[PDB]
Amino acid sequence: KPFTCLDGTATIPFDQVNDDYCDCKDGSDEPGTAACPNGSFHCTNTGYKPLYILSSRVNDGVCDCCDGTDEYNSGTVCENTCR
Amino acid sequence: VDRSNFKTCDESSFCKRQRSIRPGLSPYRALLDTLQLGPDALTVHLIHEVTKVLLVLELQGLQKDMTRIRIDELEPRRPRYRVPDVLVADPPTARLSVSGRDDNSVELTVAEGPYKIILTAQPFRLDLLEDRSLLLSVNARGLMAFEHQRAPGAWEETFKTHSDSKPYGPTSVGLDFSLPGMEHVYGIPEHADSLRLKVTEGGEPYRLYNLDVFQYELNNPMALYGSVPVLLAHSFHRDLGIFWLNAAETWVDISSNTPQTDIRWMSESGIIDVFLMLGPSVFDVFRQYASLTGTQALPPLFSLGYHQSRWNYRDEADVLEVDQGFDDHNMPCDVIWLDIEHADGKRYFTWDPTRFPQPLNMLEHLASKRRKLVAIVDPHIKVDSGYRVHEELRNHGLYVKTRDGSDYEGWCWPGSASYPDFTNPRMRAWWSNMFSFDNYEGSAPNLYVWNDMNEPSVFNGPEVTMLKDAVHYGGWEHRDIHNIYGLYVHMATADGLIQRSGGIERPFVLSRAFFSGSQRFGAVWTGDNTAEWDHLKISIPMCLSLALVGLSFCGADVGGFFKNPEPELLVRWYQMGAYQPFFRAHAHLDTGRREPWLLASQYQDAIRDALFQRYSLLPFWYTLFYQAHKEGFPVMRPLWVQYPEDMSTFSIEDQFMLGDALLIHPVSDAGAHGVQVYLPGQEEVWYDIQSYQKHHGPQTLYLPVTLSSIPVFQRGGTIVPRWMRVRRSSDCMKDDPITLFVALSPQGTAQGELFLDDGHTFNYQTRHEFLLRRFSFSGSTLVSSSADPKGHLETPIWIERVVIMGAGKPAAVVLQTKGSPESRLSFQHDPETSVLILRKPGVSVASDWSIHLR
Ligand SMILES: O=[N+]([O-])c1cc(-n2cnnn2)ccc1NCCCCCCN[C@H]1C[C@](O)(CO)[C@@H](O)[C@H](O)[C@H]1O
Ligand SMILES: [Ca+2]
Ligand SMILES: [Ca+2]
Repeated sequence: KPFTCLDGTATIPFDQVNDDYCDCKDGSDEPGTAACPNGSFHCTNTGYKPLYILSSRVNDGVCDCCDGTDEYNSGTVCENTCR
Repeated sequence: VDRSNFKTCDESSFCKRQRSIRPGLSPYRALLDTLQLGPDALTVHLIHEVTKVLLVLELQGLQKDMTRIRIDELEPRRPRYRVPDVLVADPPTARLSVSGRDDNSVELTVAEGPYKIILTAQPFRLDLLEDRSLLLSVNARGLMAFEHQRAPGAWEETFKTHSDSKPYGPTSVGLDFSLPGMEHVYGIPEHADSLRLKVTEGGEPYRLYNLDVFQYELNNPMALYGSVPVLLAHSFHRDLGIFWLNAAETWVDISSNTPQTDIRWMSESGIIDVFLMLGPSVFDVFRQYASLTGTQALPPLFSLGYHQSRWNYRDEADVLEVDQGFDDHNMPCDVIWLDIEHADGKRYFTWDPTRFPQPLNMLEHLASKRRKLVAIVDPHIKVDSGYRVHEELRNHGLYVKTRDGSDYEGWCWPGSASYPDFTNPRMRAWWSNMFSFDNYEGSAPNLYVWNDMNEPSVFNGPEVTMLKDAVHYGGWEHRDIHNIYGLYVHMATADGLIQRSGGIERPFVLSRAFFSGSQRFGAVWTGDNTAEWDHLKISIPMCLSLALVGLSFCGADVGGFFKNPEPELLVRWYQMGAYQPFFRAHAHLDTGRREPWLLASQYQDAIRDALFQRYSLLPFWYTLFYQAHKEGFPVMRPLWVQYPEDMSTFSIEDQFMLGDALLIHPVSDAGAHGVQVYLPGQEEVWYDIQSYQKHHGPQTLYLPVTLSSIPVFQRGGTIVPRWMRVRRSSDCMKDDPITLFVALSPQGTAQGELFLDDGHTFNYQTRHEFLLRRFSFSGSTLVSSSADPKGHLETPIWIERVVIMGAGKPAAVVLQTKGSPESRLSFQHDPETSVLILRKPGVSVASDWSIHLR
């Protein structure tokens, strides 16, 4: 089954989901990367409130989520500070 | 501005003496019996027919089609000043040969031609030719004037309440130059005046004397903060440049005349030392001047981002609130600036113990946001026995002195203050060592420096600067060295930021005063401008005049330093500044806060849009500055530099180009509904980068604009690299993938370059750790190859997208790169705009690759 953009703009194979290139006008195909300019990254942030952050802040080297999940491939190692 | 504080030429005794000599029969003649022709120099005595004073002319042909003229006294009572530390090396010479001689003339050939020099004996005259074309004349109007040193307003001289003891009396030197065929001359910053220099016949000469001019006004020849004695002449047929290497107060007269321009230099002391740079193209002149005074220092990438400044941010919490404001309002910013109130009572290298008690922690918080900080360090030192800097400089005799041997004391920001003698190499070594992390306590690698008031500004001094008869290293007077004092401050500071890191990190230093060679040490800006529309307009000709003389890292305070700009003016200034090299918002102490998120949502969005465009273009800016660093070519360019034969561009100053690729015409009028954009070039096409509409040159296009419009056009035949993933700072972006924008020429071709490195070190030169890629399109193929193979870099940067303007719809797109199987790329095509988007090439930027459109 292929993926459908949440705005219906296109349909792409699921290998183009989180493939680090923006294919959906709403950014819905890259919830885990910094590829889309209008996308969002969800911090699950167990132990605190879960917040959404801009996709431009995934792997920017800055710790945005208290659980540190937004920095997984940047060289910055982020500690859990949700307490 | 209060003009009575500053001398006109009439109130300057040497300018009045020199300028009272009008064109006529020169009393100087060359004694051809004394002529001696050497390899590196021809020497011949000159004599004043009346005074019988004997001078020595040292004429040198130089490699790269340059001639150097030096004239000094034959038997001086005391040595005259020869400007040091400006020339990056001793210029390689070319041999002169005698190719003709009569009773009154000697013809000289440079190497084996085609450049010749004719020395006329009486009256003394020099003519420069390529073959039989006369290029330039020296002393053709007989304005040469050399005041010899007599026995120690001609002598003791007073201005207002300041007395110049003038122990050496009149020592001024002057010389004129004739430029046949030239009607347009440019350069000699810094002046709040038009790009094309005006004739001075009916008014004041252009003044070159580093001065602090409070609330300076526009379109007048008053001397501002910096002085670069370089004039460029441009015509349809050739390009020329004059480099008057003198550090004293200098006036420049320009007169028009078959069309011909005459240039006259008048300096207070020093020898006559002038370089003639013969082109023939303006890029030949750039290289010629760069070989003498060096090239623009490669800025660390972050300093090309957005700088947020004001006088002043209150304390650490304010700085951190500003930092958070940018992130909370989705606006990028690399550097926040700390003006003079961050220090302890304007004692530099210190921190205010209440408002900045823990500077290291503040710098650590900014480093966690991957942002920098800039702290101001001025070259005036408070007279204060509790101030360690003042005690060390006083105890070591490193201060400028008066004639009685005491340390000079003037008035500035901290009250009474002394001035380190930056012409003393021991003083500069001391200064550089003070920037070590152990001496400058509270500093960290992400702290950088701003040198201000280094004219030097002296509040109680004549014309708000240092007395003429102050004494510097080696006994030289301040009048001898004035225009390089700021340069020495810039240099010692830039050296300090390099040495504190052990020689690894590239510096960033902003300087207000400057001279020839200041491009080697960082950035400059046009000082205290005003929040008015005309000051927005004049930022273009002022930074263009600096670009033409080597200073590419130029900018003006965004929004204006004085007064409060209306919201629309602030928006238009961010759009203007976003396309200028040094991009900093700055503001006076009594202005309202104007951080970009404090405006209404409509103005915030247009300012954010402008910031995104600047950050997206960082790879393009970085490459232009690498080209300036290696070749000496300016980043910001007048339209005539790219179109030397389109005489309708010779005076344009509401429009400019970045490299050869982008033509910029910012909106600079309140309530404007359109701009007149001149798109030059025969057989040339231009793409509106916002609508992708293609326009054929030459034409004047009326383009409607809104508040969010920045009229920008890409030239056909260029490839512009961008980072389309805008983050909060450039450090966050420097490993992100590149998007290539290909604007096809009418022949279906394009080309461009891309430079990459670590972004902040000298590893590119000491380890050759960099990439220089060439991108080229022709036929139906886009090819990436190495433009410099010695450069290798470990980088994850890849090509995520290619945008082709002016292309038809292909049947298939094929990518090949070594080490990989042939790949098929999907694509999108807009038939109305002829734009082709290639999806995810996915190839490393360090790899050779080629994309074919079948
Ligand atoms: O007549 N007066 O108003 C006047 C008289 C006296 N005198 C005292 N004793 N005698 N005279 C002293 C001052 C003034 N002017 C008041 C302020 C305007 C000067 C601005 C200088 N601008 C530079 C410095 C800085 O303002 C902060 O470092 C930077 O922000 C900026 O970027 C720099 O260019
Ligand atoms: Ca995708
Ligand atoms: Ca992050």
